[PDB]
Amino acid sequence: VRKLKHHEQKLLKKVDFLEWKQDQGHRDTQVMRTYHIQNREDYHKYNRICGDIRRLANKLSLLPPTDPFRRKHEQLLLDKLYAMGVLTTKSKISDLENKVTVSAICRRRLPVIMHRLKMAETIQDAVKFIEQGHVRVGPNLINDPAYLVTRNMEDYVTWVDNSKIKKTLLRYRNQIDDFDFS
Amino acid sequence: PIEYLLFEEPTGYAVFKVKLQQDDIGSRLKEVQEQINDFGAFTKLIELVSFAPFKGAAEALENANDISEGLVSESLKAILDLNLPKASSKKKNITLAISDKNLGPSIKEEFPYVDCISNELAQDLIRGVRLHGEKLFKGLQSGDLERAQLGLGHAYSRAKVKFSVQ
Amino acid sequence: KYQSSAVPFPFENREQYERSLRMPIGQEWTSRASHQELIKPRIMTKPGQVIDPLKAPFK
Amino acid sequence: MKIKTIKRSADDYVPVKSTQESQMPRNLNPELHPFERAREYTKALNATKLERMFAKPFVGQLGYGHRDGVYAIAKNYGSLNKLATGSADGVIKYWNMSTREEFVSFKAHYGLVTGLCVTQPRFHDKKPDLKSQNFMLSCSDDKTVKLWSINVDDYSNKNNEEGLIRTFDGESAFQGIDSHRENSTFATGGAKIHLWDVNRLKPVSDLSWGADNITSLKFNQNETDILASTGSDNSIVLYDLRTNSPTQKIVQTMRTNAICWNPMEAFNFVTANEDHNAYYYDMRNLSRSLNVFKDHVSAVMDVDFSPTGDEIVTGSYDKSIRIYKTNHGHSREIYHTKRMQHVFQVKYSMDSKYIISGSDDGNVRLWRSKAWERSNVKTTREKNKLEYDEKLKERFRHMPEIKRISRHRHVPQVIKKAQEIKNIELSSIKRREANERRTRKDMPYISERKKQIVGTVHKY
Amino acid sequence: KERENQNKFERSTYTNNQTKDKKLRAGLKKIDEQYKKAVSSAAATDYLLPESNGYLEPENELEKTFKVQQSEIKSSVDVSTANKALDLSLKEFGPYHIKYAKNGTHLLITGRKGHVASMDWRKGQLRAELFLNETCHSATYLQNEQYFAVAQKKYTFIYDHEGTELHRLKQHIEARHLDFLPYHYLLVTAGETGWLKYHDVSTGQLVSELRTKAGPTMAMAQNPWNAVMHLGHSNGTVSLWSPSMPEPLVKLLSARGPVNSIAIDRSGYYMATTGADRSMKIWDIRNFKQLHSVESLPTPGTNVSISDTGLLALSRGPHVTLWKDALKLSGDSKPCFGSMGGNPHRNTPYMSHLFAGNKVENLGFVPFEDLLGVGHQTGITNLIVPGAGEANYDALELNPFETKKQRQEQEVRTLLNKLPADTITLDPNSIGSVDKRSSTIRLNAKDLDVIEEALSRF
Amino acid sequence: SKTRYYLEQCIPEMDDLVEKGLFTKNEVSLIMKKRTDFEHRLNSRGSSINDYIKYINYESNVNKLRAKRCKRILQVKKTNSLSDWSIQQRIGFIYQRGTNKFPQDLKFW
RNA sequence: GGAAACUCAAAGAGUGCUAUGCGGAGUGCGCGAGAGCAUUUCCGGCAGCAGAGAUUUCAGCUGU
Repeated sequence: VRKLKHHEQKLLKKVDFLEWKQDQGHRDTQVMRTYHIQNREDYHKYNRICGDIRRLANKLSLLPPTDPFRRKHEQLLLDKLYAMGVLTTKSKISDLENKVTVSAICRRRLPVIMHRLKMAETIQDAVKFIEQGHVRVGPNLINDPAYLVTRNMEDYVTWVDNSKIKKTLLRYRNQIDDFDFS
Repeated sequence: PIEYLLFEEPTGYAVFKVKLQQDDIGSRLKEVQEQINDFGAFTKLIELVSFAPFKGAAEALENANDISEGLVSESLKAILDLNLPKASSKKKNITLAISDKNLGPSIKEEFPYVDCISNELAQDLIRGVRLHGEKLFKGLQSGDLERAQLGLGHAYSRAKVKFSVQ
Repeated sequence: KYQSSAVPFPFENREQYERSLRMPIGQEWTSRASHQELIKPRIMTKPGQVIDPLKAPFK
Repeated sequence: MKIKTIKRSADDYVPVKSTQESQMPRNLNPELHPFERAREYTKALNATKLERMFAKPFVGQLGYGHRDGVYAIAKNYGSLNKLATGSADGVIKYWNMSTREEFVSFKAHYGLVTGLCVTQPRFHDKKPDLKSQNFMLSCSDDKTVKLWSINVDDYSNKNNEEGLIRTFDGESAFQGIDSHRENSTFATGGAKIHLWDVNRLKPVSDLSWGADNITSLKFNQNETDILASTGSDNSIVLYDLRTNSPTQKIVQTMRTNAICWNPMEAFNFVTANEDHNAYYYDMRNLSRSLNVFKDHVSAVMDVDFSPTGDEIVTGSYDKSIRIYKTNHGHSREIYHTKRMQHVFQVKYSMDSKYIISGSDDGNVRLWRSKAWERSNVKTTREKNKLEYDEKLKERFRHMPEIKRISRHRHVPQVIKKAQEIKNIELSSIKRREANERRTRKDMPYISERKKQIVGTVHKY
Repeated sequence: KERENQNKFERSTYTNNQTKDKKLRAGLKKIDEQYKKAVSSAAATDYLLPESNGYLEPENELEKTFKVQQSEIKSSVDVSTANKALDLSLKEFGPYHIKYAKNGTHLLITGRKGHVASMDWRKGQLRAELFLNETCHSATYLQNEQYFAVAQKKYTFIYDHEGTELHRLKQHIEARHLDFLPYHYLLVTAGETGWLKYHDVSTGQLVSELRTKAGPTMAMAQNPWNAVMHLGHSNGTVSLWSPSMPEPLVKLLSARGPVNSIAIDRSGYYMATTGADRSMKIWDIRNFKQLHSVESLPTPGTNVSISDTGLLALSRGPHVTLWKDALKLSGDSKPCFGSMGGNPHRNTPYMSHLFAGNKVENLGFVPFEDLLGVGHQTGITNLIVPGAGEANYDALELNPFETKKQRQEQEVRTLLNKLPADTITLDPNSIGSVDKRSSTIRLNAKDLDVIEEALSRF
Repeated sequence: SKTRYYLEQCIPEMDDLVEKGLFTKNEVSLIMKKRTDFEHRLNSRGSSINDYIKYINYESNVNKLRAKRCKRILQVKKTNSLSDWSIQQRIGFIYQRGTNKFPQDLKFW
């Protein structure tokens, strides 16, 4: 705030107006700049889920290694997190503390998988497109960027037809067919 | 105990009173040798009290010759007996701070009521007032010091070397 | 740990101590002239001259 | 109906031109300024923290030090930046303390040098020029006293008679010197105390009580005819040279190392003796040593006053000097360094700012007295601030964390162990004394100041 | 040597209702001699303070002080203050909470829908204008214009000068009322959960997670003289609190029902409170004695605010009613609504102003001007109240002409001289005292049947 | 700021000059206002001899008005208070300050 | 997407800047004096006189 002198810096070391201790290194701010998260509190409504599944994996590891409720529910949770695509392999239950991240549950969002399969070229442009309403997953259009996809629907992420970006890329390749109205 | 000092300039002589004494034991310290580089804390030491310029440039060359040979000239005699207070018998001998031990005994002979100091402390605040220079006078002069010592330098060099005119 | 333990040495009880501490000496709560006359040390030496042992009276 | 509001008017408060300073209009209302006590308390905390982070007291040594170890030091009492210094291989020097090097040095005597002082002599055949050259003198182990010139260069009145203008010869050894600061009469402690002036090569007077040597002595600064000495009878003997006689003696428990008179009070002195405390004695009532400065762990080797007369400095046989206020009796401040050892002669420079400590490992060092202040001229805002929070620390001195901060120093762990085991054995002596006082009929209370006195000639 | 404001300038002491040591005697006589000299020469400054407070008066027997139109005083006052009486009209976002800075220099407006703007209001200067979508109950400045904390829908956020956010507080799990203890650098929050919690905003620490045990906190108010926070709950209890001890220091019972608002005089000496019982109380604080109690004002008082000259401000829903001379201890100074038959022993209010149709959600005076900023549904209005301000501000602490360099230096000076969070005390002069135990006079270790008489001896 | 020191050096003469009935506080605050402005312009930075001259002129004029209201209201030549020597002694103090700060101009000398 | 300013906000560095502390006397001392001591010793009152000085200021007397 003033780049304090030497005696003032010695007389107060623990002052920091910018970065406190309970900011945790501003990781919510850093990863929402990384993944271009529109709204506030989206990090913490992800982090609540991350803490929830490590709480549930803790309680399932606490339950004894023989009963079918524990073994069925742990393979069920592991398959559910694979089906939401949060993981990539059906790995060990140790990856439910090393590998689940708020960065991963962000990485399954719509603009970041859009940039991942090169539909846009940057995630800011992807939020531009799907806020202008150009894309759909399967039949139904997507208007909000908070829709994260499943493992199933990383294949039908395509624009709508009469989306003029679809028209401009088809006319770039001059495969612009116009009987199908786009 | 350094009460006055005499600084000899190209334009004329100056005599400064010493308000506060510099510290004598810590004179080699960083915080004391930086106050002769700060001007606003060097003027807490030294007040200008007289400044007699040389009347002519010929007298400027004459005074430069007399100081270089360590003699006392008459303008210097005038400014010293104007400014320095006459003392009593031997109690409180008044004190100049001059810049050389050869100018010492000559003005001691011209003024037996005056004592001359040229030690490290005297040369210290001498080079302080030489560094700050014309900012001490606040315009109380008729002359610019760099061009004045340019002319005085060529004059003194020429008169020392006997450079011919024809 | 803010109020002191006992009554310190030159005083004798707490009314003496609090009647000492009753007036703040900063330039906020007191004027500038009363500030600069309220605060000056008991000794006050001039910085660069020898201190003679005093020889008074009848010089 | 009359309506007026504030007329802020934006001209008295922001200046009309871009150089002159704006007002700081100011209302001294306690209603305005809310917390007096907490705010200036925290300013006192910040001041004590600031002096504990600015306490950098070591200035520097002077020269490459001596050869064997400084055993005698004498400031000159009429000039600031020079002092004489003699080390017990035999070598005595005259240090200039501005540039921190000697004027000259000499191999003075064969054995140890045991005393030296400075003199403004008066010969009856000379105007003694005490401004172009400067005279010291020294008594030593080889039964000789030597009055010595120094070609000093501080004035420039002149343009040669360097060393040993005359020698005195004694039949026994010598231990101490000081000079009557008028009429060139000085006095020596040897196997017997002799008074002589610089004009004749014989002792003008014997002065001793009986057969006991005189370990040190010191003249007065005012009432210069009176002087004190300390003999290895564990004894203080005062002499008066008007009557030319010793005049009283007290005997204490352990041996008094060194006296120093008061410059201001003129009838109070300080004895430093080998029990680990110095004793601010009166002169007119020598039965109660009216202060005892206690906090040492070994023998206190010398002491002198500040020239301002209210702050004294003891240097002791443990490797640490410390500076006392007069009216407390405990350490204001401790100076020590790893390289100083067995510090023998500590004196106070003549402007009450520096503490010269001559150790036993050879070196003689400079220290500041107020270890947090600095020695440049200060603008009056700095002077007002430093003086302000000095007064503020002084009045909030008894708060129980300002006191722990302003009391915290870092002593070497030898002194730490010795001080704490001294504390546990003093508590033990106090407890066993309390038990005897509970039982026994008359174990009368003796004061701490009256404890160390074992006797006094001339009871009244 | 008279100095009529000596009664304002004295500093009382813990007294008994003479010694023997001569040195102690002369020390004490020098101490209280210089105390009297310092008090006299400190009260010799009222010749040197620049301008007097404003005022008005009827100077007739017909017209009154309260039925004076803002149009009339805006015509009869100077152009600068008549121009400073701004009236912002902001319609689409909600009711606008108003917080000036500690000086008069800036202004923070919060709409309950989404809209917070930190702006200079004297010169028109947008500093930070942000619509954040969730609801914002109240907000305040921190130490300068440089930082302001907004109490959003749940999480309390603090913000930089240009509108960037700096901290989403993980604690302060909701908030309704913020305040800032300025010398302590403590951001204090209270709300729907029964948690008063203090935050040292310099080092970014928490300080106290104080449980209120009294439901939500309906209105909180800072005492500006000993820095205790006065919460007013649903019980009518106005309990006043310090971060050092969890139990509430002093539990006043001011009103009935919930307490709608609390406001502390800047001398720390009076507390005005309004409840939902349609009641307003004036309180002594340093003696804890209910001064006088206006019962049954004709509608629930929504907010009270007291100026820097002891000037009561009561917001009666669509009304703003200002009483002068309402904070004395007499029976005259009870604030009433009518001089019954022209009775000269009432406080008919100093001014009054009825708004159009908009509920005023908070009053708040401007510090060093004679005008109060009232915040209502459709925006903000400054009201020229001619005796509502310290004309002679003290420029050593807070300055309405403060530039950038002295702003940085004044904040870092307060940042070094921040009082610690423990010395929040019920009275501020209990730090240089001695303990209540460890008794006063010090001791210097010197003083620390005839047949039965026949059958004795056995 | 030593301007505060000068400004509250000049308070006791106006204190006695108000408590005896020749000025009122409603105008001694005005002369204190202008004296505050003059002292600030004087011991500010980049000051000038014309600022010293106008301060001397204003203080001489308020001295003459002091004598005028002294002989008008009190009907005496002086009231033997502190003020009568004070106002010209601080005029001389202004002169001393101006000669020390600006020993150049012989007009002010 | 790049560029104008007296657009503003926030930091940093450099250059400056001074940054800057009862009285005339008289009366006896302090080695021609003020650097302190101490005051009824007359005054800092009234008009006039007449010597001056730019109507209002000084120089010596009457009473006061």
